[PDB]
Amino acid sequence: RIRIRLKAFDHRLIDQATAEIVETAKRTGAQVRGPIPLPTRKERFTVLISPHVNKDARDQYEIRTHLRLVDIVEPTEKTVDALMRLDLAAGVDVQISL
Amino acid sequence: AKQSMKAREVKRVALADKYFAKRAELKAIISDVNASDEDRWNAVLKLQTLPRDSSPSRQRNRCRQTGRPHGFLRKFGLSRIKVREAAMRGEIPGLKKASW
Amino acid sequence: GQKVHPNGIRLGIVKPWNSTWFANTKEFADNLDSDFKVRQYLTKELAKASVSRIVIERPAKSIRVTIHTARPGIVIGKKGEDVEKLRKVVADIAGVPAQINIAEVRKPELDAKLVADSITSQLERRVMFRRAMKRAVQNAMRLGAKGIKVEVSGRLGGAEIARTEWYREGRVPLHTLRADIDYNTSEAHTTYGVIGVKVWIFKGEI
Amino acid sequence: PRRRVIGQRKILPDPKFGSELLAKFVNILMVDGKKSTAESIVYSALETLAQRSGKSELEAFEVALENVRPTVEVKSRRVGGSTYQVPVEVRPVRRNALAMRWIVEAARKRGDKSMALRLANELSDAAENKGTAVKKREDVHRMAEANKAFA
Amino acid sequence: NQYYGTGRRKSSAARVFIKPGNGKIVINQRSLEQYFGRETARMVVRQPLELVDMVEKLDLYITVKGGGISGQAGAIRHGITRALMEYDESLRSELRKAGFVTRDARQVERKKVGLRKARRRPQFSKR
Amino acid sequence: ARIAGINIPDHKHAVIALTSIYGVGKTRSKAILAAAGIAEDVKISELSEGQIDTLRDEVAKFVVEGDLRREISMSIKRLMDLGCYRGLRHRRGLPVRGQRTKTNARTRKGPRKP
Amino acid sequence: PRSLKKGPFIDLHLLKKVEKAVESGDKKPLRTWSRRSTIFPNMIGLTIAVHNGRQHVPVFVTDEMVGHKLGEFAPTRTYRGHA
RNA sequence: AAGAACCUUACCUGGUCUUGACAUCCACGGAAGUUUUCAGAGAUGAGAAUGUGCCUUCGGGAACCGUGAGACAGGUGCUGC
RNA sequence: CCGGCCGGGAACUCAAAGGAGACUGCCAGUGAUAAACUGGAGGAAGGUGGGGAUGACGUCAAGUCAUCAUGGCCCUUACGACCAGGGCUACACACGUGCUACAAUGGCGCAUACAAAGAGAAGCGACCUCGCGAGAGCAAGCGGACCUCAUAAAGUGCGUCGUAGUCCGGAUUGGAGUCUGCAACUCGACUCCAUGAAGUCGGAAUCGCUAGUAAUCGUGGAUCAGAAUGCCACGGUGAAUAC
Repeated sequence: RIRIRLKAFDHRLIDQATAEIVETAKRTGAQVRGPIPLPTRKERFTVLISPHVNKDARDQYEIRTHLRLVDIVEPTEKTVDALMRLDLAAGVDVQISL
Repeated sequence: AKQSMKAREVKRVALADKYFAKRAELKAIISDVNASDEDRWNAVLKLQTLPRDSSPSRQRNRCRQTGRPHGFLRKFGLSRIKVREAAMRGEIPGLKKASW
Repeated sequence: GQKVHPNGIRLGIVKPWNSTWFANTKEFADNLDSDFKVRQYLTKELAKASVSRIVIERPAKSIRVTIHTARPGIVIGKKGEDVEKLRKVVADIAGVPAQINIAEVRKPELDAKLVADSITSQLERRVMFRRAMKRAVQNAMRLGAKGIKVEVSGRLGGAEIARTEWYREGRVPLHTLRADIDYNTSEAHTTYGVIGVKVWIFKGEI
Repeated sequence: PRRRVIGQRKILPDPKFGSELLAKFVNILMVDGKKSTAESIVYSALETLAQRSGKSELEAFEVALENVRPTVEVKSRRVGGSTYQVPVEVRPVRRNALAMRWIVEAARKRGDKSMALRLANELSDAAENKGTAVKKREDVHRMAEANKAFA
Repeated sequence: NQYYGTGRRKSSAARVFIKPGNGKIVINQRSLEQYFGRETARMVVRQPLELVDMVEKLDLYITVKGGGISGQAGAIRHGITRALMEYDESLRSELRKAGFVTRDARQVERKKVGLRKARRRPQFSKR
Repeated sequence: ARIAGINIPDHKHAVIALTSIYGVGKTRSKAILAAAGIAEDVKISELSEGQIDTLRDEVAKFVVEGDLRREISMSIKRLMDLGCYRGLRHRRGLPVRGQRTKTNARTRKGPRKP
Repeated sequence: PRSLKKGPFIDLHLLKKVEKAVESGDKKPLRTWSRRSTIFPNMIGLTIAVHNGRQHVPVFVTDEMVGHKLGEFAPTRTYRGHA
């Protein structure tokens, strides 16, 4: 039972990552549960934009971290190895749970 | 922002990791619940006779670029002005202007 | 206080980021500081060599630095050899080993960092500022651009009272979020002080 | 406001015995965002009211509300700049609301053991024309009668 | 069988299953009286069943998350409206003329920057 | 109805009437009435005299009104005759626990005439 | 206040100084920059000149001073009156 | 100032250092580094041991640190008119 | 063992990607054959649906040379640098902005219900034991829709106080502590016991608010070793009035 838990900031980028993972795994012998959209984490920073006074002048930024779960059940060794040989993109962070 | 202060913070970090490896060991004698009274009093004094820098309550977490004490954020490790500059320039990944 | 940064909002809407990676709460400040160090180290050595921007990716515990330069043969030098020297500092100053690519700039009179470098270079050569602005504006509009606005602020001739002065030709719609506008500022340090050049270039709508 | 003639909101009809007037009275009575405690005060006022009248609670509320009710009021207006007090006729949806407001603001005084007993006193004293609500009404009617020259 | 309605109101989410039966109402393994005790949802969950006189011939199974008491009450009412809309398309025409069909959205306003609680400015003083 | 220092009220409950003594508050009166076994609800007027004496000795266990006033005045005088910092703050009529002295402290500094 | 399980606080240099003054047996003052040190019972009867920021004020350790810090008997801010 | 017990800290009293706490250069050496003591409020001042590594022109070269001169370094010092 | 607890289900809440929708699109009336307005239908939504981001040319020679950068002056055994202690926390007074109150729409005690958003690795720290409590001990889980912070509070039901400076208020002060931290005197937060001040709705004046708003109730985060009544966010209940 291998679960591929992968995070990214850009959601159009993380669609592509889980797409290549589900395609390569579902190619040769795996009954995966597919992409699971675990909730996006919105992290908000309020910063002051003046170098001095004017406390009321402020900017609110956010980092949105998108989670995607892929659940391989009935695994195969060439599926997990040909999954490992992919180096999809910079911007996605993968964690394979054995 | 006074290069001597950046030198002071980098002096404190260098003492901090080393005598923090020593300090977490020697600080456990004072307050476990039941070590002794002799070694409690001994550990108090030997904890005192370390340099004051190498206590991690003495660092300020200054900014990396300007070295500014106030307005710090721990996520980026910068001050607020340099976070705004790097966010507008696009240097920080995934940081959009939030509106909701 | 006016005028939010154009790239800073089209980061979300249109323009791509300059950094493309992911980090947890631990690795974020270290990655960000290493990226700042490699940008400020490449900045001078290719600020003689007409650079515009570098894009840092962090794939698989390594750093990947794309350099968008207007003179690629000056960056690569003889046989690409100078780029290897860049690798043997960046793979040092990033920690992780380096892979440095050079992306070309097709028309260097449409990339705003290069135009700000041009006007600041001319202003440090003590030319008249209006000659530099009108030459850059006419060059961009005659090479084909939907709009350009240059703006210089500072003492601007050698002058006790400092003023701003700008030129637009074409349309520069800053409120249109679906518009493609690239903007950069640079600083010209002359003997009277600092003169700041902000240039906006509108290329079309996305 | 300045421009619009914006339409009024709709309040919920009453749970116990349906009336928009009773719901408006509860809404005028409640302070600090507490609808339930004011509803309980109104109900334990109107349950100890219909026994001291014999006429039941909605009708005792209606003609106890009638004796404190304005038909003209005083506004301030300018013609030349002297800025004096003029009489003007009132709206019916304004006059019932001004009645409820006068009853509750007179019932905040005459302190008794609880607010429900205070409403039980002041609804009855207004039903028999000697409360402070009808005294405020008689003040308004006297003041708008004394200035009757301005039409 | 089962006719489903969903009702959201003020961050409350209710899901209602209406069926032919008794007058008994079940809500999170509880009755109506032991879940809501005050004026609201002893009345407002009765209102779409009070417009068309069918309180006795149908029974409900309601499960609800989110919000508070009156928000959950309006969520259940808006869900019972959809659940009774699953009965007959003439019912929505008969109860469109009294409310109950609109989602009644009106979420809380986010706290604005510089202000105190999204409208209240903090105490301007000239000198 | 007569606990050696003072008199207690008779129409209050026994907890609240016990709190009239200098030296007991809510918790100490609760503990005293829990030891003596009187319910907290009943008034003083329903109590009887043997039960008032079995209240009296438990109030006599603690330090109460007279020697408590002696103890407090002796400690504050000990501070003021010590020469410590809290002694000087007790002297000049200023806040002792490090409070704001610039703006507030209108309890310790007295009502504001000037 | 400190915790009770930690014990009372004194500097090591002040403890060495007061034990040197006990084995020496003299009653000559000693000037200290250790305001954060709790007064110990062996220090009773010898004047200690505690630093207050400018000068060293000499305080005489009595029996009643045996709980407090040394700096509590050395005022730092001077104030006489606004008139 | 999105947070003054020390730090922060720019302020004051006292004790100290000068190519300097932060950089580059030049000459001479010493592995760096670790433990521990005494004096001192501490900065510092004095030691006593331990280790001696990498490529090798291997009298050397990279980090490290000490000493000496001069360019210099440093200034939260002034003018946001 | 009735606990989504387990098989299982892919309906529903939800999660996130992708679309549809709202455009004066339709109808009537009035207007210059117009733009538009007024009303109505359907529609979850009605006319920029609500909110945010978005700040034109310029004004104040507005603010910052103490975030940074910088032209010019000034200092160089000193205005540079290191350290300990102090101070930034003082206190006859004046103002600005907030918090808590003056109570019965309330205080206290008991029982019970309903949230959203967020943080967590030299960190969040279950269960159990000890302590009146702050907390201590031992200690699983968790880089998290899993685990923890973390029992939401107003509300509700019963009792009690019966309008007193009072069972209101909780300042001040004494004693005893806990925890972080080399170190809590100057000068931390909290706990428990005792104390129980002013204050009974506030002068001339003056502020905010047009609907899920004002008001009221709690929660969370950043900075942070420790230290919010501030700031930034989040939900519960929830008005009145506009001629």
